[PDB]
Amino acid sequence: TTALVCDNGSGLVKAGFAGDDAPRAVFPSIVGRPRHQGVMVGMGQKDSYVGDEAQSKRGILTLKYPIEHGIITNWDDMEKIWHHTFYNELRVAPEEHPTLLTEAPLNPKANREKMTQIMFETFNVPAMYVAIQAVLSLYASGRTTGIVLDSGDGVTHNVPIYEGYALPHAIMRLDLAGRDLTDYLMKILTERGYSFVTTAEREIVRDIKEKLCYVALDFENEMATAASSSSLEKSYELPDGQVITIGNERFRCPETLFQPSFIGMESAGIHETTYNSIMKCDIDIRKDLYANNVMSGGTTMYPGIADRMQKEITALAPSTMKIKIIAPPERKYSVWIGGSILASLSTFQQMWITKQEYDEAGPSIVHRKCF
Amino acid sequence: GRDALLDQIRQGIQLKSVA
Ligand SMILES: Nc1ncnc2c1ncn2[C@@H]1O[C@H](COP(=O)(O)OP(=O)(O)OP(=O)(O)O)[C@@H](O)[C@H]1O
Ligand SMILES: [Ca+2]
Repeated sequence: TTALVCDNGSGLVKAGFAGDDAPRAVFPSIVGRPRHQGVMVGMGQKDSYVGDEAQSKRGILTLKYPIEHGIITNWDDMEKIWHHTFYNELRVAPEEHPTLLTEAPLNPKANREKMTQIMFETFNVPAMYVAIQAVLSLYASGRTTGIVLDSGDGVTHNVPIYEGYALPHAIMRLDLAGRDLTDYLMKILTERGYSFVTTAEREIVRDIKEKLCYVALDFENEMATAASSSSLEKSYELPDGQVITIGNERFRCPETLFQPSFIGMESAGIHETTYNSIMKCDIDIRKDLYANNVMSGGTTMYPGIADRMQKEITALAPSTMKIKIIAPPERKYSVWIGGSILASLSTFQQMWITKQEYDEAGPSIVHRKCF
Repeated sequence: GRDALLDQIRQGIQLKSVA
């Protein structure tokens, strides 16, 4: 009699059952289809492939990402993910499970409804709900107020929240996040001499990045110290016993989030885009925000990012102000945890949207229940 | 009665481990 929590990432689907401390399954938000007919012959009647199964079978397929920058765009492929999730990952029957979904901030009225529809009419769930990807992250930390920095693989959002609601007027977006960073990491490594071309080396620069990257406190210091003495080097071993060595590339890659000018973005540095937001707010509350800055998303995992956010949001804000950056160790599966939590609540049951409620009011119901 | 929903999110819950 338990519920389902599915967290859509434009890079990873993170799903599990409500009440548990971590998604049971996590996989690639992709959809691979044969590049031509000759690939369908032996298919054995199946249409597409999904997640990891769509990885290893790359050459024969054409991969597509149903989520772009956080917003779902290739629907019929989002329907194929959701399916695979329910049946193949969780091994459960949608039809008999309440389901908490996540919408990115500024989720379009239509996208919210379209999604609703599909869940009840295509998957016939017993009841389901939709939560803003950000708010959950905050909830997951036990806060009903704060300004969350959701940074995943596709998008970077700055979110202010008072007494539950987000303030869509103060939402700050940044089309710079993971993919981008991984990718720069390459540019800067290639410039270094290495050669990351194949799709395989790409997944190598991500692993590399993932494990030897951080965020310098005083950049030009670590920068100057990085090229004067080899003290800050590290080395990485590829699959065939071959070793590479990452120099200042270590902090030059994540430096982008604070300096979009690197990859060529007239957009403001996250530190700023964060200040810029706490400022778009009612004077008497920011106070609480400035102090409750909470981070989530795979790309805010870079070590020393909190110790760097301090450094910055601090220097931009008032001399008397009190700032406190909340960076949870499992800040990656933050979003998902929230939904879990949310769904396992008593005061929450009365809030779901039930199959029977959806039938007299239609899907335009999303706007009256999910606040 | 949503206020008690935060009264809770604040107080907390106890998620079952796994693996
Ligand atoms: N320790 C780490 N350091 C830096 N980046 C990391 C780390 N662990 C994971 N990442 C990166 O985080 C990204 C995935 O983040 P996340 O899981 O938040 O994405 P998502 O939900 O798919 O994206 P979106 O927010 O667009 O929906 C990937 O690019 C991944 O390589
Ligand atoms: Ca996300």
